[PDB]
Amino acid sequence: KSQFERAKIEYGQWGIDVEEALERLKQVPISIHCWQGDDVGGFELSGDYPGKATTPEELRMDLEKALSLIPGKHRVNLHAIYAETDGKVVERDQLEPRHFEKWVRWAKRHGLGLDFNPTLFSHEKAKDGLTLAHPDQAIRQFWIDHCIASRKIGEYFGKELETPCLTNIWIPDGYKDTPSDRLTPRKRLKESLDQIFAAEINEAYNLDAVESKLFGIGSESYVVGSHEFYLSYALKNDKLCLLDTGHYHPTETVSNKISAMLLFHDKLALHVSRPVRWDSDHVVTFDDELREIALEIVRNDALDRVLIGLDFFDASINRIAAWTIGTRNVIKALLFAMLIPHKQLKEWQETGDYTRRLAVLEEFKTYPLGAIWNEYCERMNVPIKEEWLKEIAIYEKEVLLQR
Amino acid sequence: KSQFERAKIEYGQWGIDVEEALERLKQVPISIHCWQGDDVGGFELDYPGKATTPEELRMDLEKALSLIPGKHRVNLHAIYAETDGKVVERDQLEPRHFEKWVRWAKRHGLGLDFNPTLFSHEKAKDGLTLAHPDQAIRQFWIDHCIASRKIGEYFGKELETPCLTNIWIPDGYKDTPSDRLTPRKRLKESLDQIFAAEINEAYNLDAVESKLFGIGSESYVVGSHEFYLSYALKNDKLCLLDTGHYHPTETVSNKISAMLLFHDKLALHVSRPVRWDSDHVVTFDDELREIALEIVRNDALDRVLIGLDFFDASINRIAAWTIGTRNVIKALLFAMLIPHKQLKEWQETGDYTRRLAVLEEFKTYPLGAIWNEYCERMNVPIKEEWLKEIAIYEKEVLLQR
Ligand SMILES: [Mn+2]
Ligand SMILES: [Mn+2]
Ligand SMILES: [Mn+2]
Ligand SMILES: [Mn+2]
Repeated sequence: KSQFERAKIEYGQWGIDVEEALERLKQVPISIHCWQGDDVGGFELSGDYPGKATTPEELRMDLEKALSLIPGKHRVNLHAIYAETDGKVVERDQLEPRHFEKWVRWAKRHGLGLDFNPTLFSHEKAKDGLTLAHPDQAIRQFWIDHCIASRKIGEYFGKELETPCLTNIWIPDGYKDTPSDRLTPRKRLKESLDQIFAAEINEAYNLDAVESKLFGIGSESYVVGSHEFYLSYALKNDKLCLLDTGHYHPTETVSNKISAMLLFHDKLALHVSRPVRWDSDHVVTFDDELREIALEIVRNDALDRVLIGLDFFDASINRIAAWTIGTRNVIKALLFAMLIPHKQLKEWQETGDYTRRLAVLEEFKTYPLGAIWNEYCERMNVPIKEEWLKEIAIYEKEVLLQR
Repeated sequence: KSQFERAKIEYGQWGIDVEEALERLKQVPISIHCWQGDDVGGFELDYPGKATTPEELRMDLEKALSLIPGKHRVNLHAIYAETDGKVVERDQLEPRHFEKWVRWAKRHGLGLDFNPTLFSHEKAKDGLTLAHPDQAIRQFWIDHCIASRKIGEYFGKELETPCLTNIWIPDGYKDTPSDRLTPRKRLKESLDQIFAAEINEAYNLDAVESKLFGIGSESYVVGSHEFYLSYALKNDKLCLLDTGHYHPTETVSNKISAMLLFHDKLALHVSRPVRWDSDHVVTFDDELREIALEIVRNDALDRVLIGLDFFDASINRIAAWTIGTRNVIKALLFAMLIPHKQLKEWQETGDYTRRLAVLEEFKTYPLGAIWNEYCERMNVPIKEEWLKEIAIYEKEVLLQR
């Protein structure tokens, strides 16, 4: 109120225009993933926290509860196993725009954008833990086909919703133990991708992303689609790199990659999740790396160029909370990065005044961000501070515990 | 030796042709670095008997080469110019300053690889170089790098084997930076300039080398992995992968096959990192073997330009080159003697059991016997006998300095 007004001049002494940051913050959309809501079940025909969603309509209502507690206007990220086959078995190579018709009517209803993923796991045709890179041509051909279907589905979304859909390819391909050939399976991956992307699609409707991973449970020794593979591949073929913050080496940092991608790519894509010693997929927290990512997005004038998304899955807590704690933190960090004096911070590093650059970065860690954040929440009709938690408790009592 | 002959039979049982491997191995050159010899001192205007002159450095190089089987290459740094009387600025370096290097190389059947020197200099005092905010600095280093590209050219013309000019810069910041992008933009502008004039690839090839961090550069490094990997991809240059230069538990091994899909050629420095880019003499370890396997089994023996990059001053410096280069040849050898065909086929077919047993069993196959034969056909001392040469040499020459 005036708690907010005194906070406002503290930033104004630096020439930081907070009113302006709040307009700019209003418009950045976070793509939130639907898989959190039903523990990555999907709707495919053929001891955790209670109350997950188990039907398409339960999942939608849940997405709305979370959105109603998160400020701004955002997007929903779908997986192909979220198809509504209408009680028919439809093979993955056969999924079609009319299978996601309900999702699109619902997105249009709420002003959501929509993003997409082919699903290449939990399937008969993926038991050997190889896929687009399986030695068999009929397996490889099945998954190529499905990725081509998803490309069409994504175009569908962009067509219908008037906003580019990002279709991202992730594969689980690898070997648990030491490989005796690293070159051939990657070669097949290249061929499998050359095919998947054979046909142009208007960039206004769809964009293609590839996401690497360093290792999985069951692919601990070697993953086919690696950081260097997808980097070279994306650059050569004008695709987007999707970076997941849980997908790298120990100590390995995504914030250090962003400025280097920005030099050779018009756009890139982000999945923010929290790794605790593996791609554990913990809920995102307002931590140093999260802020350091935000810093890079803002300093580098990259808000139209970094497509921000969430990737996490905690079933040990309330799932609607996961979504809300996740997104609020990533918004907080953008806000924080928006409230940094980059102009003087940058001149100090140009001039080598490392003393002030250290001093002031340090001192902004206690600048009154809560006060700005709180007001932003109030203007955007969501609960300030820990209040959103009352709303999850009602919803858990009335709705979620009844399932 | 019959001993060899029994070994030969054990490998042949799998279909592996030892004699063919030996003839293959003899063919591969390893780029040996000069800076081991004088502690990266250079000639520009701790264990005793490091070299203090070009002739000493050469004698030492010769002695080392005579304890290593094969016919190899030498890697020079710009600070190793022979400038006769004068002081020459690094932006004024010309081929005439490496004439004596080339005359010696040709005589000895060696190739010469090359590196501009972007460190220990007034103009690199701030720890930025090509990405310095100041034009005059960047400009000066651009010229040095351009001057170096011509010297690589001169080398390759003179030695009828292409020269690898590698660029490595120290640029980064000690503590958390407030702009990670524009220094990288400046490096980009800079290399564009450096590579602007075209040189024939029969004489010279350009490479670029990233690093994660260095002392005084812990927090951020302008020339990062992603940066150079993108750059060499846009402008048809080489990536140089230094095994000492990546995150904890990150292997260069896993990168080789990803990269071969997209570049004709690729360069490596091998050196042992012990918890940082510490540049320890190369050992015959897990990582080395996994690297060797990757080159041999991917057919990249002509596509991967192998070099050394360590600096250990706590032991005999001749010994350093020889242990080091001998393990990288040892490891290539071991990789040629592995039954890839049936191993590839077991993985293709599901039999991961046989894949594991057999990689494992080959860890006891009789490598030594073959290696020993190889050293004798190549007229270098076998096993440890090479210490004696070293010890005679330490006395007669090393210690009268
Ligand atoms: Mn992901
Ligand atoms: Mn993940
Ligand atoms: Mn190196
Ligand atoms: Mn190193």
